[PDB]
Amino acid sequence: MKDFTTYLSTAPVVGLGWAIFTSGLLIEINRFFPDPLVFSF
Amino acid sequence: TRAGNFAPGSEPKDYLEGLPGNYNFDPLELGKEKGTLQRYREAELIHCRWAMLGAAGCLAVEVLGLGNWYDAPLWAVTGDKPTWFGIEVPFDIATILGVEVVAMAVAEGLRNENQDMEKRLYPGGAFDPLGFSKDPKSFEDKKLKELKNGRLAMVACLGFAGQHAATGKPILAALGDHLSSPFFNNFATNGVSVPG
Amino acid sequence: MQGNWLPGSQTPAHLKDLKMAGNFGFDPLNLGAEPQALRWYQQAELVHSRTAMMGVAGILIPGIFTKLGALNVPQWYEAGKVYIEGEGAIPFGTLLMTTLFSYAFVEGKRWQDFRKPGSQAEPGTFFGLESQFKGTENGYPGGIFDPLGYSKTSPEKLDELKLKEIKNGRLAMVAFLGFAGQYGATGKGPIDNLADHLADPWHNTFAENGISVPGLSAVEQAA
Amino acid sequence: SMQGNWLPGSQTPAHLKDLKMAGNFGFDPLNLGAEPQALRWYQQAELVHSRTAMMGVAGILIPGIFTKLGALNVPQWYEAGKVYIEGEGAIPFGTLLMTTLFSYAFVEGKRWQDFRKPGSQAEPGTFFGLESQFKGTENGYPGGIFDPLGYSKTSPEKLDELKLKEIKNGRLAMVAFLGFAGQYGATGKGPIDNLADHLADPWHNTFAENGISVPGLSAVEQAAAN
Amino acid sequence: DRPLWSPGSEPPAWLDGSLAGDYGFDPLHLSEEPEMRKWMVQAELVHARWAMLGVAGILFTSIAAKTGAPFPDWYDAGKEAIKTSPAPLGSLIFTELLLFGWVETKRLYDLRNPGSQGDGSFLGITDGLKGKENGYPGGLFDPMGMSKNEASYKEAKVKEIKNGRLAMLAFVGFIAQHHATHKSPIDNLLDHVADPFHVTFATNGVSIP
Amino acid sequence: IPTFGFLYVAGYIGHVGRQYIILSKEDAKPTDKEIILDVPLALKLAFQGWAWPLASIQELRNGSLLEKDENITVSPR
Ligand code: CLA
Ligand code: CLA
Ligand SMILES: CC(/C=C/C=C(C)/C=C/[C@@]12O[C@]1(C)C[C@@H](O)CC2(C)C)=C\C=C\C=C(C)\C=C\C=C(C)\C=C\[C@@]12O[C@]1(C)C[C@@H](O)CC2(C)C
Ligand SMILES: CC(/C=C/C=C(C)/C=C/[C@@]12O[C@]1(C)C[C@@H](O)CC2(C)C)=C\C=C\C=C(C)\C=C\C=C(C)\C=C\[C@@]12O[C@]1(C)C[C@@H](O)CC2(C)C
Repeated sequence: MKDFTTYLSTAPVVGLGWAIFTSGLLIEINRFFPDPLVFSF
Repeated sequence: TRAGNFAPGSEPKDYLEGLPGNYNFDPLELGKEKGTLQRYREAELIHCRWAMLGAAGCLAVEVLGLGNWYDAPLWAVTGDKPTWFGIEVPFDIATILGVEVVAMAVAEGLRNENQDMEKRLYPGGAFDPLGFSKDPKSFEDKKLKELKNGRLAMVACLGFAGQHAATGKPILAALGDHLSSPFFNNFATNGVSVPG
Repeated sequence: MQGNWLPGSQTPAHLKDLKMAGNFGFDPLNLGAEPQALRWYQQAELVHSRTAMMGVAGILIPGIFTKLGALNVPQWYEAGKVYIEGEGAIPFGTLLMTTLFSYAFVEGKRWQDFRKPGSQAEPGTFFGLESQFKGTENGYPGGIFDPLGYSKTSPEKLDELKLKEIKNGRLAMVAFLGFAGQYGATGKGPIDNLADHLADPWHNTFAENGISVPGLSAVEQAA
Repeated sequence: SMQGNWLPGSQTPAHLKDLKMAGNFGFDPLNLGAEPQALRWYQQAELVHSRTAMMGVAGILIPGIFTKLGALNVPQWYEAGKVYIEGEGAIPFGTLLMTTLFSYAFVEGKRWQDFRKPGSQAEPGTFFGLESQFKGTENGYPGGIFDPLGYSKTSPEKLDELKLKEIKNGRLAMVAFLGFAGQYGATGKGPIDNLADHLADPWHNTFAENGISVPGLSAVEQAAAN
Repeated sequence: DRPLWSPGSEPPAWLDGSLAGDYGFDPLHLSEEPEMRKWMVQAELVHARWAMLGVAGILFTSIAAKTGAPFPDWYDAGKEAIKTSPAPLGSLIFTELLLFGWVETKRLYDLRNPGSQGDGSFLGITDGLKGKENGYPGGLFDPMGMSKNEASYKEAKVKEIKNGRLAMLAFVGFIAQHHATHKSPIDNLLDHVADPFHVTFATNGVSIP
Repeated sequence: IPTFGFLYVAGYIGHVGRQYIILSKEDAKPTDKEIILDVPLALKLAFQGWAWPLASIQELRNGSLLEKDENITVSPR
């Protein structure tokens, strides 16, 4: 597991994990909530 | 000096020997340290004394036929004259609450600055004007009696709360129900105390 | 050791030199290799047998009196509904609450005595009468449970009494299992089934009824 | 020293282990109080956030409690600004905000200059001769005229007990005010009405039941009901 | 020296047989690091215990439904439970979330530092709430049990992990043949006993096109 | 309000990048740490960056945020 998780920790996988996390977060915000323009609570 | 066993053949604990009301009851090693044990003893004493006060308040209001204990604080909702022993005290609800909070705040303030572990259980002196505690045998006997009557007062107060949660009838009506129809009307026939 | 559950079978090593009434080497799964497990399972089998002995007594003797016509008592499988529907009926919730509370009080004493044998004789516990509640042997408390005094005899009579008790208890347990199976299969009481087997032995058979062995009736109609 | 722990089993920061503090529980996972007088500045920030939160919460509950008892007709805290301003004895909002800002700047200017140099406000002939008692004996604990009853000139073991009682009731009122704004934001009612609703009906009156705090959870309830 | 998951296989080096139910089945090389080995042991134990609890509850409810008592199916039981439950949805899940978060970070920081909660921080108990083994606590959670004896404790550990794995298999079987048959597991069992030669996983239409 | 909303997250990323750069530089062959990320320290710093402006202000006053140009590579003009 150590030998594989060392590869898992390199930049291309980090280039996915942050990308998947932030992308999916923005998809769920734009999905459950409609498209707004004003931050009036 | 054990007063009995809560279970016949119970495993004896190494801490419940020199305490009043000792039955080795503690099943889950609560208060294993002495510093927590003394605080737990003091807190159990305070709950038992307040339970005696509550049981007396809920019983003298009913053996004298002056109303129900749950119906007593309803005067703050409807807004009529409060009544204690048929005297009709004219104090406002805000006034009695405001004097109550400061009065027992000062009372528990003088209770809290004791700094003596033995003084946090039984004060003596000014709180013991009649003074039947001069001899140690009667002192230990009365300690045991106080703790036992307080424990049953505590479970009686919790029974009052549960019984009023289930049925609207008071303690005396519940006693009449058990004396009239014990098998046909009890806690099992409510349907809200137990499911099904 | 006396007899054998299966003559010629290999005996487990934990029952060869065991001193216990009714030991026949019946443990192919070796569930009682541990001595504490053996003690717990002995107590469990003892209480199961005792409750089954009351069960088959209350099933058979009122059934025999019904067959003789002395009493109008009903069958065991429908006795619950005819008591629930009666006018002097304690409610079912109250009944099982009372039963659970009383038997929990009994079985707490039983468990606390099983943990430490003879530890229930601590003075000033059960209002002074607990001094005879000490256990002489695991599963056999004695005391007020034997007031007439047949257990205060020679030991060679006592193990025979234990053997008779455990044998009639196992007979009662398998009889209650048979009662449940016969009610689930035929829908009648043990007295009716016994009368039918005595009158018509071949026609009143478990193989004739299709509940016990499904698919056997289709073979009979095919033949 | 160390008393209690905010999270048993968690790794305590090195700057919080042997530190003599009021109400220290090791609660600094972000290591913001690593530097020493940086923690002194944030100690004063915690003390001064809590002290105005104590007065703010007491100004919300005690008038709110007396409103429930019917002694006073004091309105709720969220609408109290519009109640006073629309009244016929109202100081204008611009005058009130300027007076509050001017008075606090003078007060917090003395508090600030006390922090940079401790005891610097005790210079003679500055505050008309009464500044001799304006010397802070401890950072965030000035004393002097602020303790006229002599309730701090006691045994040292009672002083940190009072300091621990101050920070504990201070933090408790401080999360209370966040609850007060959140409960007005979600339910639109005062804390007294919210407390009575939870006491009389606990299950149906919950922040999870209200859809404002947790959006979309009411749709889960509606989908499960259908 | 031990019965493996496949006879003649090579057991992993990190699986030396010192764990409960250590049959040496690990082709994906998980739990290789000792910290993750402990985390996998904890996760297997808690998933196993919850699988057994859920399977036992499902079986009890289905048996009670089959005997004539009014009980729901193992599926959509909560859907018809909430409409009669005094506790509504939302508050119930959040209450259980807060309480289980308390218990689970308590046991989590016990897993990170063994004996961390045995200092009396929680209501002044020291012997209780202290982990005896990797995924096995002590004090309050062993009221009468025989974990004091080492051999009986090891046998109970093996029995617990084997029953847990059997319960995981039971739960996946439950969801699979519920999606296959839309009936209770006890109903499926009675159908299998009634007609074993025809009623099976093959003649249900779905899952065999 | 979106101005301060973005700046909070923008300062969040800048702060956690700075702390990771500082932490990795006090380690043997720090160039490998940029291409071989470590998860527990980066995730710990990711969840310890909520108070980024509070860490930024205290480092600004005391010189840990900035660096005097006597150890800074400067152009030879
Ligand atoms: C039957 C499976 C089983 C087994 C063999 C064990 C065995 C063990 N567990 Mg474990 N446990 C289980 C299930 C089980 N557990 C479940 C489901 C939970 C979640 C509630 C736990 C929670 C748990 C904790 C929190 C701890 C243990 C500990 C222990 C050890 C104590 C030894 C002991 O007392 O024996 C246990 C003996 C049994 C459990 C047998 C009793 C089985 C009963 C009779 C089944 C009937 C009840 C059931 C609800 C009815 C089903 C009805 C159905 C037919 C419809 C031992 C390794 C302790 C430990 O390791 O400390 C060192 C410890 O701290 N376990
Ligand atoms: C977090 C690390 C970090 C930090 C604190 C800075 C800070 C700075 N950069 Mg630099 N930059 C970075 C990474 C970083 N940069 C990277 C990775 C690149 C390559 C794409 C650049 C390319 C770059 C250029 C070309 C310029 C700057 C400039 C600047 C300054 C303006 C502020 C700004 O937003 O620039 C804007 C920065 C960007 C547009 C780069 C965005 C790239 C992402 C956001 C960085 C990702 C870093 C990563 C998440 C950190 C790892 C986290 C850790 C937990 C693992 C400021 C001194 C400007 C300058 O000189 O001003 C004086 C300038 O002209 N930067
Ligand atoms: C203080 C108290 C009663 C107070 C009563 C008051 C103020 C009464 C006042 C009024 O009524 C009047 C007169 C009239 C009404 O019109 C108005 C009110 C105001 C209502 C009861 C405490 C009552 C307290 C109770 C019942 C406590 C029960 C605790 C249990 C069962 C715990 C069991 C344990 O076993 C565990 C689980 C773990 C083991 O280690 C050990 C332990 C800790 C023992
Ligand atoms: C099967 C399972 C996991 C299986 C994993 C496998 C085979 C993995 C295999 C490998 O990893 C190994 C071993 C080694 C690696 O080298 C290689 C691979 C190949 C990767 C988990 C089940 C896990 C199953 C669990 C935890 C079940 C829990 C059930 C609960 C809680 C029930 C709750 C209920 O709510 C319901 C659902 C409905 C209501 O009607 C009733 C109640 C009771 C309310």
